[PDB]
Amino acid sequence: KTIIINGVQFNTDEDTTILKFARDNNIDISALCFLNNCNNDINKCEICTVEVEGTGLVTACDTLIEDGMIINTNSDAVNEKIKSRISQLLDIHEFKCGPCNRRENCEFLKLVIKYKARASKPFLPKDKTEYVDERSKSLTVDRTKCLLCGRCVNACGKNTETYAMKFLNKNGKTIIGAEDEKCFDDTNCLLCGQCIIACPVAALSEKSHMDRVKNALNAPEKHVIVAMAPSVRASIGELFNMGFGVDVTGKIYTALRQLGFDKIFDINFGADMTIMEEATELVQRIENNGPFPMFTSDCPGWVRQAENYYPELLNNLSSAKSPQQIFGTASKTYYPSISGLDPKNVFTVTVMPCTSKKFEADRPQMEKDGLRDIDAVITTRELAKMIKDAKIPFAKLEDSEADPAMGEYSGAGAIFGATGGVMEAALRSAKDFAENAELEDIEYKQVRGLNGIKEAEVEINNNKYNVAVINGASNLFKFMKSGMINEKQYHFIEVMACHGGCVNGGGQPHVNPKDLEKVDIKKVRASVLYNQDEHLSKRKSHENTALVKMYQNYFGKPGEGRAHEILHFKYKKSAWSHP
Ligand code: 402
Ligand code: SF4
Ligand code: SF4
Ligand code: SF4
Ligand code: SF4
Ligand code: FES
Ligand SMILES: [Mg+2]
Ligand SMILES: [Mg+2]
Repeated sequence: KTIIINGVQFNTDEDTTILKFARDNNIDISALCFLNNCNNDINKCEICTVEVEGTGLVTACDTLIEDGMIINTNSDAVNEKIKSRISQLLDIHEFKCGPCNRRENCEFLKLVIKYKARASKPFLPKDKTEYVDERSKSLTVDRTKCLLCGRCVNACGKNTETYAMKFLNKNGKTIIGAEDEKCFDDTNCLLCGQCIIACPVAALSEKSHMDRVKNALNAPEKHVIVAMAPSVRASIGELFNMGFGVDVTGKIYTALRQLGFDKIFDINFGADMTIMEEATELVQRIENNGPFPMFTSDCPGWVRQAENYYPELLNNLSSAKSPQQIFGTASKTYYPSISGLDPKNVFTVTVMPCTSKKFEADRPQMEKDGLRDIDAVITTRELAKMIKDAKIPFAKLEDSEADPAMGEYSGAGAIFGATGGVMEAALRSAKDFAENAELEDIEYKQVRGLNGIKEAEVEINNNKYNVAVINGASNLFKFMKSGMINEKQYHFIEVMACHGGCVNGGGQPHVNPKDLEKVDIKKVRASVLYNQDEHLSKRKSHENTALVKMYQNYFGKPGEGRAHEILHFKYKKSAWSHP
């Protein structure tokens, strides 16, 4: 097939779209609603408009190339069509970039600038109350910014297959939202925030916890603890023009101190706690010959998936709390016992690449004696803004260290952020626990990587066991519906709602679509974590010295006693009822 684009002749064999073909040959074509290899098929944005001689204006993003095509991507007719579309989008868009949360990295703004489009009449609604939905504990919607591009709808379908994000007909007009315009929390929604990640504007955002955090630091009698997730140190640098795959761990500790936090800890410590409890439980089940399989319980998106679609699996979940909640429980119990602080005055803040983490934190029973495990959860994005609002020169900061007591971590805890991380981490301890040995070879590369469903046979104390890593919520549905769960007897299964693991969470920095093709964001972010694991001296959660002292002096033996009493959490299926 022979193609000519802007006068340049091409003789290729590729079967693909005009748009794909163009980008592969450094030919510029704008796009808006095209993402994840799909566009808005019932309301095409037409930003990708090109002209095919002998046919007219077409959409490049979903039109295949064809021998004999003469294509003009930059004619006046093309640009005025594109300009017209952007102008009409402006007609329903509160174009006030000043206090906007996507103002530094908005796709729509870049399009408005590129084509110099203006609205026929600006959209300045008086009362945004009717446009804003902040009911949810994890997500919020601002429909003054919504372009109706359907990227959230498509991403939810592709990433989770729940189709929790829908087009709705509100009073005769089209919006996006949850089923019957309910609060997402009350629907089958996983609160994974993959919809936010797909959004080209500030229409979708996390539920802000920043006021919680600010009030706590300004409150005289509050002792504010902060602890970031594995993934944060591997990605927050992106929002400070530092590039991708940059370890900024030390800079973060410094930034957090300058922000005024009273204690600097780390969720990787909690991750090591989770392994202590979860490896112990697995070994218990190995020698009780069940119940099998045990599922991980550290992903609140997956927890909600189970609660909403597979409640019969709830009893198979590990009782161990997530690194966030298990750290939190210790922060109100253990940490006062070694600091002299009144438990009531402790305010525990986590930094997460996750929106679902907010819902997990505000679960009614995630507390004891009136004290929440976790009082506030801010996303990676929220922390970035916080650092910028404080005008802290992040890229120029010098490295500091976390406070040891609940800040030290092993290599096992560090790789939690990647898909298969919990699996590898857990196996390192469980094998040592069951074999009563200090084992040399601890790398389980078979459970790593971006394959959606990953399996492996492991041999623990002279017995072969089957494990599986489920990489993404859509892949959970696949694994269960396809009957893969019954093809063999699995013993330990990891499930992460976000493909790639937490490094690809809904609270992570947005990445521009062109950069997404440019850089494998899931593997590059996770590489930071694995590199830490490789160069840490302690690579097993039970070799965490600060953790070992904690169990020795306070909790005792994991899996039983006081440790099982307050560090665990069990999910309950609803009893049978009609109707
Ligand atoms: N809690 C917890 Fe986890 C840990 O440690 C984070 O903390 Fe994750 C990350 N990064 C997130 O958010 S959650 C599911 N387990 C994998 S990693
Ligand atoms: S969504 Fe983008 S274009 Fe709209 S106000 Fe925010 S930054 Fe500006
Ligand atoms: S939070 Fe996740 S499950 Fe809910 S609508 Fe968004 S993408 Fe779908
Ligand atoms: S919420 Fe964002 S991604 Fe979804 S339709 Fe509106 S602008 Fe597009
Ligand atoms: S994979 Fe990580 S970021 Fe995504 S929903 Fe689960 S815990 Fe949250
Ligand atoms: S990007 Fe092609 S129609 Fe939207
Ligand atoms: Mg399509
Ligand atoms: Mg304070």
